[PDB]
Amino acid sequence: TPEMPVLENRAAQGDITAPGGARRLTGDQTAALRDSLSDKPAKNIILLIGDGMGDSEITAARNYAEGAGGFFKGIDALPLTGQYTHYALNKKTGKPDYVTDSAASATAWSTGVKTYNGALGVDIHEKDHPTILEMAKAAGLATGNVSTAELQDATPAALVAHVTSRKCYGPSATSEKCPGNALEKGGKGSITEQLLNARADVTLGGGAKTFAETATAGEWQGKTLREQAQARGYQLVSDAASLNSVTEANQQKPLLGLFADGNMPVRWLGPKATYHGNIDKPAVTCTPNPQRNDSVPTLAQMTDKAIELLSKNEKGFFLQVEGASIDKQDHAANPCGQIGETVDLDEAVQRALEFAKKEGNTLVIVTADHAHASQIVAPDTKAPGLTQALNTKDGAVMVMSYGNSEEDSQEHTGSQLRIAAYGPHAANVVGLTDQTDLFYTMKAALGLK
Amino acid sequence: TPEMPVLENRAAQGDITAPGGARRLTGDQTAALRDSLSDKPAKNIILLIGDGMGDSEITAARNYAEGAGGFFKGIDALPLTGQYTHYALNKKTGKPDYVTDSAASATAWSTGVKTYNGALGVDIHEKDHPTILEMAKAAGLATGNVSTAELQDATPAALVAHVTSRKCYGPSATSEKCPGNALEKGGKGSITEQLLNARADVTLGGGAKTFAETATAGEWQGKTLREQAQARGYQLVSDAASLNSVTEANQQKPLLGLFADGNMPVRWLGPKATYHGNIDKPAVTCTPNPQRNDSVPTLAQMTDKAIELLSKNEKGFFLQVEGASIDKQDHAANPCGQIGETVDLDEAVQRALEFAKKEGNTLVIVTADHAHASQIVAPDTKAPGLTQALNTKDGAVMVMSYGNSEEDSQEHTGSQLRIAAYGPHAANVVGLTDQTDLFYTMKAALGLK
Ligand SMILES: [Mg+2]
Ligand SMILES: [Mg+2]
Ligand SMILES: [Zn+2]
Ligand SMILES: [Zn+2]
Ligand SMILES: [Zn+2]
Ligand SMILES: [Zn+2]
Repeated sequence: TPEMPVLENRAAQGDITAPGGARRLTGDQTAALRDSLSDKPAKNIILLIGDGMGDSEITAARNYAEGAGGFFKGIDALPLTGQYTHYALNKKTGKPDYVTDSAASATAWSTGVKTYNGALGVDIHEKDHPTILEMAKAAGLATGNVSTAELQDATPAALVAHVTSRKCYGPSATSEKCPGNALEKGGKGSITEQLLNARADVTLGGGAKTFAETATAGEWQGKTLREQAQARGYQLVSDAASLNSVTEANQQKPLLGLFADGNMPVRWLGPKATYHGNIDKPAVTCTPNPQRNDSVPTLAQMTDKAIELLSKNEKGFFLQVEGASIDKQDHAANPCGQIGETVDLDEAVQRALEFAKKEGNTLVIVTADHAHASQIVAPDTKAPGLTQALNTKDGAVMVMSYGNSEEDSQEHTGSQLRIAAYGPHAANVVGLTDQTDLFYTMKAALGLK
Repeated sequence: TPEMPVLENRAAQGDITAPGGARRLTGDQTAALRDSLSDKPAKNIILLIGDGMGDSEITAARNYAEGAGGFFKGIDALPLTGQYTHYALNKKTGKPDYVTDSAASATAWSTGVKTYNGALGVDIHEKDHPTILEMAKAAGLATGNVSTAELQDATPAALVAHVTSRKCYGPSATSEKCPGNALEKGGKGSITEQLLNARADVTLGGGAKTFAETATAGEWQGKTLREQAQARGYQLVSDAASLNSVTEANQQKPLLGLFADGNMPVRWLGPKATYHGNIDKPAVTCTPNPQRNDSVPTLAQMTDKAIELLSKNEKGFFLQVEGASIDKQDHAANPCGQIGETVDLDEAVQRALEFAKKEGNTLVIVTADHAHASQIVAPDTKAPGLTQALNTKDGAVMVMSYGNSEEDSQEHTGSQLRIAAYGPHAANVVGLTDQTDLFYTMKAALGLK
């Protein structure tokens, strides 16, 4: 019994050139929205973050993959929607820094405190604040942490580690960039060491590389972090078959999936955007990346297995899933990698909704940490930045532009962006809210102290 | 009691550097949302359009005027929000054209049919479709059309005109660019001539210039459009005191206010953005326009005046208010003008909401016709385009970048964007919708046949 409805189909209902044909609605939505409102407790929370997936990115991706009048069966199917602010702070002044990085933002929703760009799980005075994940676990809930990036990257790291700089991946960088956190200096350790201490039930992503580092102190000095993980009782999996093999994941036997040395392979290949690329160069059709792999689980497969594993815990679970590479390909000004990552996220959202619809007590939230550079501009545009023309599903040309930096990497932007949710407590994302409100929304939905 | 609540306080709750200090919400919003939902018929509708007012635009303006943690008492106060799509169509192919102009988008909300860039009140086969304004009149409702641009501009023109080119301001341009619409060649006439026929109860904006033009055919041949107007019973006003004097406006004595020759003056002045301005030039503090005049009514006063007059109508009213210059100052790469026109619209929204709170049967809508170029970037950004650093209310620097055009005009972008609403039938803007759905929601809310 699907008590709470998801939006089944908001594509254009007919011929886009005729009166009414471009409509996404088929009648009045009052009753359906009323039906979507419940203040019942949530047993579970599934948080889905598209890194750098602002409104522009969602739009670009839908145009390409589904057509202008198409509809993301995952992404767009959430019925309660609003916009949220993600500004960070200046460490020195305490004033807003209008354009956050991935670390400050993730700290925001995972602790409820704003912070400076580059920080993870600490405020501007460098104090540690518990994360929603540490809280959930303290409360007896099963916990999951899933990303396509290296596990040390800002997004997934924010839930498990509190370091003064997001660069502090392992022992080596930590000694140098985060002296105060360094193990050998009496600190809590590097991001990777804290991730191992945090012990979520399920952790799946890339970044095996840093696991080859050896600890500088403590019980496992001299051994590699990979070796400490095994010594600590973690089940290590490194390919989709092994992941599929897992039947249990808990505090006694927690799961650690390391599927790449660095970030996981992107879904789609395309050339990088160029100066006047839309005028000089022919239109691009994105193509599947041969290195993607059958041996490499996709995001939706990771999401599906975590939910399976976590759903066995009777008090409920907290799960965050990251579509990491949307931001990474947006910095690289690679349309194809970018949109291909958003499609990949949409598949993961679909798995989360199928579960929640059935369960009836699951709040699913889909948003981004911040906005990014990409823009959709007219086909004959002559822009100072990098552009590329792409052939969409509609059989038309869309041009994408990246013109926010002369430097090599395209930059984040400060615009407020879409947050959407489904399930109990979802009402709290409607309207204008702040990214820190999301921590409180989650805490409250879960009934956490 | 205003059963229908408006968001009263969505500003950050306390000290932004402390846990929970940046929250916008005071508690759970489920109940409040339940209470904002009604399927009752709307008696009145007030549609407020910020031209080019995408999420980026709202964010920049809020940051500057209200601070990062601030809140627009009008714009941000609408409780039901979503994101809508505004793509246009390619005239030849009927395939989507991902980035719309102001005419195609206005046509979409005003008629319910997608069209080509440059079309007003016609579809891709150059055929006329009735507009919401036309239909409301036909039904006996009072009608209003207000804007700070030239009244012949795309936005206001779309409610009252059907021309193949938005450039067809008057007889002269019409005979040249829209022959088929030319009064002489048997057409409905130029935009201004059709505006005179549509006979809205209240029409307020700029564009006096074109009214000096003389009619080439019809009953008022050889007379200027101004004479034709007074000749057809319009009550002409050209200033605030004249405007204030009006005690009635109706089909018998319709009101026509021409407050300026071209566009009404912008609120705020500032320098244009320049290459490396955030680096090479000092941060800018916007200056009030000394020449904006006490003799020229502000958008909010026109708004307040239109409601008083239209509201005398017992059957109900439809009203359209445009903050036209956000878009034009976005094109001009002028942060101060762009932001100033957003603050200006916010004051108009407040007026609409105040009336709506009290009346109880008013559906109020706030959106934009498409997205724009401006982006909020990091202070030390080195961008290939035009930039400016600004000093905000927080006492920090915000940087704005315009980098999607090498030409002297910064372009529109195709991102989906916020649409927000308050009152009866407002659920219809929640989630993902298309700009065409807005026509259908308004028509059904009012019960127009
Ligand atoms: Mg990330
Ligand atoms: Mg306009
Ligand atoms: Zn990020
Ligand atoms: Zn990034
Ligand atoms: Zn426009
Ligand atoms: Zn424009």
